[PDB]
Amino acid sequence: GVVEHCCHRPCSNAEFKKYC
Amino acid sequence: FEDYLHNVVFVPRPS
Amino acid sequence: GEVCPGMDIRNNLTRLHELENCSVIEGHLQILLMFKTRPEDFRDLSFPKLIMITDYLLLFRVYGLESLKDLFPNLTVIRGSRLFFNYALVIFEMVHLKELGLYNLMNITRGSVRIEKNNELCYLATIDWSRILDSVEDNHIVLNKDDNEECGDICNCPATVINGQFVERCWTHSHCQKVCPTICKSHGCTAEGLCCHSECLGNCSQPDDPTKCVACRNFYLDGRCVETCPPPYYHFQDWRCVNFSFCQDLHHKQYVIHNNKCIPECPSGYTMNSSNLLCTPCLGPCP
Amino acid sequence: DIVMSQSPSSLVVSVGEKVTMSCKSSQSLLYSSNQKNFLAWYQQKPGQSPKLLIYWASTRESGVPDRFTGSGSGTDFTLTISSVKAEDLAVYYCQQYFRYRTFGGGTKLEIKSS
Amino acid sequence: PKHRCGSEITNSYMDLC
Amino acid sequence: QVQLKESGPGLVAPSQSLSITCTVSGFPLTAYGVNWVRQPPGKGLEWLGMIWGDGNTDYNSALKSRLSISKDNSKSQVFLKMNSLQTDDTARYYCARDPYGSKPMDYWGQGTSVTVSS
Ligand SMILES: *[C@@H]1O[C@H](CO)[C@@H](O[C@@H]2O[C@H](CO)[C@@H](O[C@@H]3O[C@H](CO)[C@@H](O)[C@H](O[C@H]4O[C@H](CO)[C@@H](O)[C@H](O)[C@@H]4O)[C@@H]3O)[C@H](O)[C@H]2NC(C)=O)[C@H](O)[C@H]1NC(C)=O
Ligand SMILES: *[C@@H]1O[C@H](CO[C@@H]2O[C@@H](C)[C@@H](O)[C@@H](O)[C@@H]2O)[C@@H](O[C@@H]2O[C@H](CO)[C@@H](O[C@@H]3O[C@H](CO)[C@@H](O)[C@H](O)[C@@H]3O)[C@H](O)[C@H]2NC(C)=O)[C@H](O)[C@H]1NC(C)=O
Ligand SMILES: *[C@@H]1O[C@H](CO)[C@@H](O)[C@H](O)[C@H]1NC(C)=O
Ligand SMILES: *[C@@H]1O[C@H](CO)[C@@H](O)[C@H](O)[C@H]1NC(C)=O
Ligand SMILES: *[C@@H]1O[C@H](CO)[C@@H](O)[C@H](O)[C@H]1NC(C)=O
Repeated sequence: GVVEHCCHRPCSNAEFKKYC
Repeated sequence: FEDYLHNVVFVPRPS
Repeated sequence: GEVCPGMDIRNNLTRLHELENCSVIEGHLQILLMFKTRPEDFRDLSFPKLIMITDYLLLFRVYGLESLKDLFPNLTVIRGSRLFFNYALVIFEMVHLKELGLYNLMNITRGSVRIEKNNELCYLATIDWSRILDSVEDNHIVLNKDDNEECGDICNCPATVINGQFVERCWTHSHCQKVCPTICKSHGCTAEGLCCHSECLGNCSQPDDPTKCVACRNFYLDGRCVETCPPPYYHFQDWRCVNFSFCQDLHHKQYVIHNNKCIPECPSGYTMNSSNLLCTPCLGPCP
Repeated sequence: DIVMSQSPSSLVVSVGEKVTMSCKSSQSLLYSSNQKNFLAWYQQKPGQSPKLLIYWASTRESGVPDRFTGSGSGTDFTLTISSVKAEDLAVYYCQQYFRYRTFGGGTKLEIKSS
Repeated sequence: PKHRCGSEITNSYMDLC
Repeated sequence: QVQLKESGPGLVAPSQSLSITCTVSGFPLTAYGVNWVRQPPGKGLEWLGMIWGDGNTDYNSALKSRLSISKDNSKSQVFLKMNSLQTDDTARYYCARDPYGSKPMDYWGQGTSVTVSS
């Protein structure tokens, strides 16, 4: 999930842009 | 619930 | 009108104009993530043809949208065949939204309502969801402007009891909540109080006529509400009847036929016959 | 091709008596999707058109007296008149409407008198 | 790397995307 | 105000054709089916055929070759044509509405009498 990868765990800007 | 909303909204394909 | 599949409109408002020739959304509808929109873009925008939604409805972070009375003025039934986490209607973080205004929403066949974190949103306590939903205990309408008890809710409108208060029910300042007589059940009534046909659902244009229903209580066929799809028709999406020719075109790029229904896949224990799209019992385990 | 058959052909009876007539189908009329039988019963009084009494094996038509009761499921169905009135002198047909429509031979219900 | 939770995620989608 | 009226020639010579028109009123033909049922003198009812709302037609397996059913939705009329008549075709021909999704034949017309002789 999204919160699984970017809320529970650290998450860079480029790693976050994969979702949109 | 809010965590469930984000996991199903921010998918690469919208629908 | 026309029947369109599920939608997921976001970012741009030009994608929203895909509902201009749409009356029934055979699926869900998600309008979300519009941060640069203004109320100037919603005053002239309207989709009066939309009547029914098969699955759920989702509004999330749609800036500028102050009311839905002009966006979906004829939305009547949300069947809730497939829900958004046990919710057929989700109004989450819809800022600038002043009211719901769905003065035609008469019946949510399945699911509940989730309205949370919607600032500037009033006209919520003036809605008796028990006349729309059968399971109002599973609702969750919190963290709104109406929670502060200081909303300018002003409504002739009928008055019901929610907790321990006799409050009049109205969607907007000029739209009451239409409550039909007890004898009409969920079939809907006219403005005078005449019950619609026993196959209607929510509203109709003429009473005691299954061909004048706004929505169907069971299934829709040939412009008439029916209780079941008779042979040689099939139940599709659990709301309308189709023939074998329709279910065959959808399969050719993969629906099948089972129990007089056009379903996407055969259930566990049955395999598809390649000739007539009919699910047959497998020999031993099926692949 | 479905084939219906009723019995008896005719029967005489006095007023206020119980009457039962059958209607056998060559194929099961039970719909798997809604669990109902596609069978109807029709009454045709002398000099009149047929009248829909009971549809879906047991459901009575709006305006039908409670004396007429329809029972049965699958292939064997029966129509029962609780208290036969004098006005029940008519021919009763059973019609299946699962796939196409087929009427039965019909049972002639005559009322005794002297 | 960075932690984004709740409304911070919605703000992150609005800024980056 | 659901009504159905038949209009037949009444007398048809043997080995000719029979044309009957069912003029309906009170319901849309696009949403309701209309059956054709005849009744020989002193004999039981016999289903000839019906036409659905979309236009599809079903016929009796024994009399499919001779029967022909069409309709005009704008005129609210349903037509029946039978070919190569015989003396045993003398009967009263009805037309009945069919809410196929809900109830079977409910409203029947008074029928028209057709005699096949010389
Ligand atoms: C709103 O309109 C409806 C439509 O008439 C009205 O009637 C009620 O609708 C609900 C929703 O379908 C009915 O609940 C069903 O009851 C049956 C029989 O008990 C159950 O089997 C159903 O559950 C199964 O079927 C569902 C659909 O296939 C599945 O999704 C589900 O997982 C189960 O498999 C379902 O619970 C209810 O019976 C009717 N009531 C009547 C009297 O007809 C409803 O009352 C209206 N609500 C208002 C006006 O507030
Ligand atoms: C099997 O079903 C298809 C699809 O029918 C469509 O979906 C159903 C659920 C109903 O809502 C129908 O009302 C709907 O049309 C049938 O194909 C359709 O057939 C009709 C008439 O046979 C076509 O209508 C025509 O359209 C032209 C314009 O293109 C007009 O000029 C005509 O006057 C007439 O109205 C329709 O276009 C057609 N649609 C498609 C996608 O093919 C199909 O006929 C049916 N099969 C059988 C055997 O009945
Ligand atoms: C939004 O629509 C405009 C045209 O009105 C188009 O130029 C732009 O690329 C669209 N952007 C997105 C993200 O859809
Ligand atoms: C909707 O119908 C109108 C009819 O004139 C047509 O011009 C338009 O292109 C249609 N739009 C869509 C999205 O189908
Ligand atoms: C219900 O249907 C009638 C007839 O189309 C329409 O006039 C009315 O606005 C609809 N809504 C309500 C709440 O009556």
